[PDB]
Amino acid sequence: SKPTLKEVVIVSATRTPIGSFLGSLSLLPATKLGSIAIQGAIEKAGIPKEEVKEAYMGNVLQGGEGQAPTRQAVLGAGLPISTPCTTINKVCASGMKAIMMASQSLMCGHQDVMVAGGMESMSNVPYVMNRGSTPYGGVKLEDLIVKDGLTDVYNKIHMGSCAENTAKKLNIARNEQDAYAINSYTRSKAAWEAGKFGNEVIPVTVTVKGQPDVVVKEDEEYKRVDFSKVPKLKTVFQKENGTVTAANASTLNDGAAALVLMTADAAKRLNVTPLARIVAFADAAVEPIDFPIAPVYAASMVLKDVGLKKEDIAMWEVNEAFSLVVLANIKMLEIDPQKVNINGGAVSLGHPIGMSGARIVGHLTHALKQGEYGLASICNGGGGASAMLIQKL
Amino acid sequence: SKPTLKEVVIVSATRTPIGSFLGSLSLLPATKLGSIAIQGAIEKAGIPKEEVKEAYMGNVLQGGEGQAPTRQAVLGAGLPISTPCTTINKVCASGMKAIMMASQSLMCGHQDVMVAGGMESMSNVPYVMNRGSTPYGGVKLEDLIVKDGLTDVYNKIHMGSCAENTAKKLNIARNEQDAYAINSYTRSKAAWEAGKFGNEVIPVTVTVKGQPDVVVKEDEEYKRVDFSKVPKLKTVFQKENGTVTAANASTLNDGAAALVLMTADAAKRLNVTPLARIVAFADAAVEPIDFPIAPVYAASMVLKDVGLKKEDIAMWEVNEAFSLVVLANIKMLEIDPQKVNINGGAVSLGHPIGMSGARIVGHLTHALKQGEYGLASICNGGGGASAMLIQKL
Amino acid sequence: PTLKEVVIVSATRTPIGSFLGSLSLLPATKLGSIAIQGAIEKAGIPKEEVKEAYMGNVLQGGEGQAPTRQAVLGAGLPISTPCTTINKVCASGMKAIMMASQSLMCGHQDVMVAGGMESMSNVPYVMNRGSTPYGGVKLEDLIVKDGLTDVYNKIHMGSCAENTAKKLNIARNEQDAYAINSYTRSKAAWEAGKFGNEVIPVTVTVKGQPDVVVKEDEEYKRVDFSKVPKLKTVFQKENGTVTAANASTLNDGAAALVLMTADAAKRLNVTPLARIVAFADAAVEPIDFPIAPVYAASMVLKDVGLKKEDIAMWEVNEAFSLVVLANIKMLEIDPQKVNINGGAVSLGHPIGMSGARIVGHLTHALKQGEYGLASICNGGGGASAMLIQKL
Amino acid sequence: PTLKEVVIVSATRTPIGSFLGSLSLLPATKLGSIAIQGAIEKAGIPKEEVKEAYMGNVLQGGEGQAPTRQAVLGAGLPISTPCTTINKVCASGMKAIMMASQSLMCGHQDVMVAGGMESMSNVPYVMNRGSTPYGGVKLEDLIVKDGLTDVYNKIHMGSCAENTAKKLNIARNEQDAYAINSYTRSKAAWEAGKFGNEVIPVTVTVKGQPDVVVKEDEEYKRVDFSKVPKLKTVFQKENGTVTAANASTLNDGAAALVLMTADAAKRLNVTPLARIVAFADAAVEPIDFPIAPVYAASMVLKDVGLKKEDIAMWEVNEAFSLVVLANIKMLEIDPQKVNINGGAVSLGHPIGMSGARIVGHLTHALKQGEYGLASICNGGGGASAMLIQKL
Ligand SMILES: CC(C)(COP(=O)(O)OP(=O)(O)OC[C@H]1O[C@@H](n2cnc3c(N)ncnc32)[C@H](O)[C@@H]1OP(=O)(O)O)[C@@H](O)C(=O)NCCC(=O)NCCS
Ligand SMILES: CC(C)(COP(=O)(O)OP(=O)(O)OC[C@H]1O[C@@H](n2cnc3c(N)ncnc32)[C@H](O)[C@@H]1OP(=O)(O)O)[C@@H](O)C(=O)NCCC(=O)NCCS
Ligand SMILES: CC(C)(COP(=O)(O)OP(=O)(O)OC[C@H]1O[C@@H](n2cnc3c(N)ncnc32)[C@H](O)[C@@H]1OP(=O)(O)O)[C@@H](O)C(=O)NCCC(=O)NCCS
Ligand SMILES: CC(C)(COP(=O)(O)OP(=O)(O)OC[C@H]1O[C@@H](n2cnc3c(N)ncnc32)[C@H](O)[C@@H]1OP(=O)(O)O)[C@@H](O)C(=O)NCCC(=O)NCCS
Ligand SMILES: [Cl-]
Ligand SMILES: [Cl-]
Ligand SMILES: [Cl-]
Ligand SMILES: [Cl-]
Ligand SMILES: [K+]
Ligand SMILES: [K+]
Ligand SMILES: [K+]
Ligand SMILES: [K+]
Repeated sequence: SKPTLKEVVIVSATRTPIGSFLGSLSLLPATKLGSIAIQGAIEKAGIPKEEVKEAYMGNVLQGGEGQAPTRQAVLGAGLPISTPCTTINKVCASGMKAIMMASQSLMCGHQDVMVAGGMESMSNVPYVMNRGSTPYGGVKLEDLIVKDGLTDVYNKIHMGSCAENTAKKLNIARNEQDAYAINSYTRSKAAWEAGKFGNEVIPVTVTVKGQPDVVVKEDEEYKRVDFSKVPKLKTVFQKENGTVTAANASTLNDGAAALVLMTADAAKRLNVTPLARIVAFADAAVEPIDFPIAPVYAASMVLKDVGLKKEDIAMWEVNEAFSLVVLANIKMLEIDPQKVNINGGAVSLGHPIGMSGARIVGHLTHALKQGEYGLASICNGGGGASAMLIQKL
Repeated sequence: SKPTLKEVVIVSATRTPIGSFLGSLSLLPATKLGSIAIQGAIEKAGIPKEEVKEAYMGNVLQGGEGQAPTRQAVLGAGLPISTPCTTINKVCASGMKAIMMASQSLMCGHQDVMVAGGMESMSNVPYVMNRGSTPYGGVKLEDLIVKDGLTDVYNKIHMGSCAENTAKKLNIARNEQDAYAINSYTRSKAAWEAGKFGNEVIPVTVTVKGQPDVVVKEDEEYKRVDFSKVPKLKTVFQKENGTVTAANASTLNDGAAALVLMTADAAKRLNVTPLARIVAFADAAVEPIDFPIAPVYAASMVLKDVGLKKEDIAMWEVNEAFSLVVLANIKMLEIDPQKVNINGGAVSLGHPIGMSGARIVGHLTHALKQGEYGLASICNGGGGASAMLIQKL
Repeated sequence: PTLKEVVIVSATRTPIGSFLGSLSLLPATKLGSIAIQGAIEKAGIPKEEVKEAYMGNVLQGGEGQAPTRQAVLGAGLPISTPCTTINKVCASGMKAIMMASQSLMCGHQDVMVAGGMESMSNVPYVMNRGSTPYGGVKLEDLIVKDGLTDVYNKIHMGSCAENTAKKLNIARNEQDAYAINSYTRSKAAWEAGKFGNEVIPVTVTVKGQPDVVVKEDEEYKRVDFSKVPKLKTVFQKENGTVTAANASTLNDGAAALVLMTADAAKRLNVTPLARIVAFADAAVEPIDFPIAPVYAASMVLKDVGLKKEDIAMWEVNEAFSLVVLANIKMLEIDPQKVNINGGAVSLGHPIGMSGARIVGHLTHALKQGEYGLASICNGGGGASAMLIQKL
Repeated sequence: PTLKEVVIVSATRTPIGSFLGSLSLLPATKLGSIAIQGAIEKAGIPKEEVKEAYMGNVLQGGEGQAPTRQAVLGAGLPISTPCTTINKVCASGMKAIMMASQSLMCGHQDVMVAGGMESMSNVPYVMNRGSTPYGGVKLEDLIVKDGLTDVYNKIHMGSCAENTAKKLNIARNEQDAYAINSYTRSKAAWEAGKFGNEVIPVTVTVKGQPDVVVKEDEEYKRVDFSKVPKLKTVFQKENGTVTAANASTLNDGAAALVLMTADAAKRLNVTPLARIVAFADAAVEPIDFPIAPVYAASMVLKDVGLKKEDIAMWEVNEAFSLVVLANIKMLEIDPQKVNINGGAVSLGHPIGMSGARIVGHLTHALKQGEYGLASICNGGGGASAMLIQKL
């Protein structure tokens, strides 16, 4: 009737700090950030590097990164030349989809240990020029962040304008979004001060010929705020009756996250103690413009599949693509906002698009208390979302 | 214990013709070719579009294609907005890896029907300019085909130069390579004129305003050859004792392929006759320069895994990245040349890189006789290969 | 010293090539070399006699260092020859001749070459120095940016023409009739062999290809009279007058004159073609450049006490059909004496070359004793004019 | 008519800014307007008296149509003022003065402005028109392609300087000593207030930021004498001599002079600063440009019948320290009379401007009755020189 599958466990979840656009980590390619997160995750797992059998990494903006970004990140982390690698693109959901797909390989018994995560260096995303002849009168070379990353293909508008569309329908006003945003910055600061990212974040040292070293040991974005200015900001994506601003939207960022995943049997063989069990996951899709609400349906799928209720979830991570998205999800699901993005999120910590889906699973892994269920969901351009249920061990 | 998995069958396999670089299909983006193949596959399968639950497309050079290439391809094929999509990058192995990952989802019982394949428009791959301050003395605009597609990161040389290195190691000379190349063109012409791609390839109508419609109904590349010229050509990747020429290497091309995959149970439910069973698959990786021999190890893994012998394979599809690669594989596996790439391959038909791993699997599906085993393998930049074993139903 | 008299000893040019057309493979400086060599040959003097060279050239971006020096050295003139490149927009080729004449008048040199050169086919695009702006980078076309856009008004030259069409009531049908007349006159002149002494052929050499000899202007054949009244108004969509047919085109070409003092011409026993009588620049409100040649022409006439009736042949550069009509309207001159063998609307307009071409054409076409007046407008509101008398 | 006497009535310049430095937000034409307006104000004449303007400007790409016209109209001069932009590479700013003097000598104008302008900070990159080559392309830097690369040898100006250093045995240490000397002289002259009638300040305004007043040259402070002997030889790896310290730098600036006939100065009740006595251009093999100024200077001296000893001060443009040393050696002049208040190695070298700056500096620094001689080399193998006498 129903397939009998291997049990999948998370043994470590590690990330770089998230750097701001053109900021602290901007000199480092996405693949280098990948290598740093992958090397960190293997160290934290306490396993040999040779034990990693295969690697999948989310990475949305691959233009100009060179051949096989995941291979670059893996070989860059000192893993064996024998390690197969695949780079995954589900827009903002990439980092999560990588984990899901790796989980599926493990469930099939096709590998026993894998690394999965995401990486993005938005600072280093290039501009493009069409192949062919230059038209008389000039041409604008397009920005790949905008063209590939942030523009809905079908509506020919920015992700922000799609968010405005949801704001309208669900009556989610500027003040509520601004309040959510301030709250995210508040929670991010609290968490960092309380040392809530001790085992999760590893520092990166930026070495430049001549000048002194810079050690980046925390997320850069959450300190770039002025609470007084927040309600004074102009709406960036919609002038007429807008709600979304630079403050209450996610930002553009650099970072990478990696998880060591293995079967239950593998963890025993290697004598390592798992952090959490990956229970179920799902993808959902809606009209491209309606992506902010796709996480609702994805989350519900996962709950229905396992036969749990929203109340059974101790901790939710709903990616803060826009403050609007989180509020849209809180509204439709009817869940306790005190249980949502408790230690901050993409609005204040930043959103390296290919890594965020991995980061939020990594964070549940650490923050959950033994036995608790954690649910992470993440929307994506095109009308998609991914969700994942884990249980702490 | 080994998991108990669902059985996966191929119900249809369809592709566009392969267009030459800046040739017959150069006006169509990769995603549009994707839509044509996906629509083709579904119609050929004789199922409602709504039965397709999820889609994975291989696509190596995603820059400038717009957000979520697979979503574009899927929605462009008129599939429901409810259909989740993911774009896969394992370089030249992408089209096969997409099928593999879709198979793992089916095996897990996570979906019952999926579309998997590959797409590439090398004609439309753009040039790139780095973000940042313009360096004194000049700004480089790099060709993404060269930078992301064809250049080994680690050795900093063309794929063709890596091939030369294997030609050296295994003493595969210019004459043998040229002979293989002529053989490939010969087989392609024969197969095309015999009507052998009658159920595999669907024609493409190119429409230009004011111009007469062009119907591309067959592969463009195989007619672009002069056998007398073959031995005369210069070895374009190496000065001292070269072997690889434009004639005996694959070309740059445009095309897409798509397969409808389902569980044995779903095929029964939908009352469709499955074409083949997907038995096993594997990824192998070696030293980046040695990618030409990676398919040897991947095929060997698959054979060892299923407990089959090389002699048990009725038809081999070893992707013709370079004539060199096929010869190296024949050499190491000690297989019958007459059973390899029987109706031509990438040297004569062209190599839209994200598509080819899907095409060759689709070709075995149509070409195998009832009960026969077919093995498809494909190398990728970085030092990898994927391989798949199917059995005709 | 007293001021020296200046004579034109030779005047030569390449054919004019269409945009991305027959001469598009040759850089402007190479066209310049061809013209300069040809003029020296026609003058019948040793190259060593040429003391200094000035060339008009408007769009110098990407041509490499010192375009006039490249033209001169490329024509095999002595390394001792000083060179200067001149930019008065479309007036450049005439202003080079004027400034050369002044040097000769001062006794500072006795023999010079002056002319102009342009390869609009090879003018590049530009990217600004600095940081790439988020959201995209603009690559501007230097033809449009440096060549054809008025700085002050932020409009195309073609829109300045429309402005004059309004103020002087010069209609679309009138501009179209002028353009058709220009194409007619160019074809008639070419058929009659009127350019046999003025134009020298250019051989275009490509590796692995057979040589192509370009012996005549390309542009004047690119016309369909039936289509002329049907064309869209490209610079002003609504109630416009200027079109692709009735405007000058973008083109490649070079022209060069050998100039000497009367004393040097005698010393070298060459037969001068014409004497330079007077020249002048005028400038007006930037948008009103179409009428600047009227003032420039008036200045030269007044300078030497001649009346408009004393001019046998007028060359009023055909930047637009509108410009010539405006000049005829304001000066009230006989249209049958204006641009008699065609002009820039039909022959094309390599912008730095045209002001030299039209002086050179008068030098060949005028009959002994006749006066010719050449005038040419330029972006920014300028014009230059020159009066010569055929010897 | 006989040749008219030419006088310099004012000479003014912006400070020179470093590459991407204090004046980098201003286009060349705006620096031009500032210098022109300053020169006219200092002259004390109605601006309407200025009849025509020539400005040197080497790297014109992307500056928009008719750079000199933009500078002149931006300075508030009348729309009736004709304008021409001059390109003789680094000699441009001097050649503009020479050409304007020739017009005045002919009596073709009685008052002109002449000078030079350059914003190397704003010089763009270029992409060729046409289809993009498979495998990509490098967009060239116009400073490098048009400004600093010799066409014929396909090497940097700096490598041409190396050739002369080798031929004349002018060593690394001698070049460094000259460069330190220039920096020392520049600082001392700035500290003594020697530029108070020459340089006018520039206020740089950014909406949202406070005003920055640029009141002195930026470059001469960017030096560390202890480092000078440690620098790499950036144009030549083996046996090199030229470095960043002992070569001129890339810079932004403009200079403008008001020139009149002696009659016009009398008419307008103006007391001129200096008389323009003579000028000349010389040219040699392109690679040998460093020595062209020797020949240009010798021409002027021989023309007027002066000997080197009759010259009170020499301004030999400091394109490289090597150039000045080659000139001092070949001419056998007293080094204490050469570039007395610094030069391009330490003040910087906005290439279209420097030839005018050095003439303006002599006009201010010479004492009554003294002769000053300015000379300047240019890419392609040229030089210009000019002799003035202080009144
Ligand atoms: C919104 C976006 C375009 C940034 O806008 P921006 O205008 O270039 O951002 P800026 O840094 O110029 O900020 C604009 C203003 O907001 C202010 N601001 C920004 N963040 C702030 C904060 N946290 N608190 C207070 N003020 C803030 C700035 O000070 C600035 O004020 P100013 O106009 O007086 O100078 C970009 O971050 C974006 O597109 N984000 C969404 C990313 C996305 O869509 N991801 C995928 C999800 S589907
Ligand atoms: C080989 C490659 C660099 C193109 O080289 P190219 O020299 O620009 O190819 P061209 O079309 O200019 O062909 C060169 C010559 O070969 C000839 N030629 C090419 N294919 C031929 C054939 N099949 N039969 C006869 N002659 C042929 C052409 O006529 C041409 O001759 P010419 O010099 O008289 O014009 C490019 O196609 C490539 O990189 N291929 C490999 C792709 C790859 O690496 N894929 C991934 C695998 S890991
Ligand atoms: C006018 C200009 C913008 C060209 O415009 P364009 O629309 O790209 O010109 P095209 O070549 O595409 O011609 C457009 C149409 O006119 C037609 N056409 C052009 N010249 C024609 C002629 N002489 N007779 C008949 N038809 C003609 C073309 O066939 C084309 O027809 P189509 O739309 O059915 O295909 C350009 O030549 C220009 O800027 N000229 C002015 C140059 C200038 O200002 N110089 C300085 C003077 S101050
Ligand atoms: C020389 C040139 C290429 C600049 O070279 P650069 O290497 O990019 O110059 P930089 O500013 O990076 O200086 C390099 C080094 O020299 C040092 N330096 C430069 N000028 C110095 C000075 N005056 N004193 C001490 N040190 C100095 C810098 O500190 C730097 O040292 P670092 O490597 O420890 O940081 C450029 O200025 C040039 O082309 N000049 C010639 C212009 C020209 O040819 N004009 C026309 C004449 S015909
Ligand atoms: Cl999706
Ligand atoms: Cl791999
Ligand atoms: Cl010169
Ligand atoms: Cl003017
Ligand atoms: K924010
Ligand atoms: K081939
Ligand atoms: K025309
Ligand atoms: K210096």
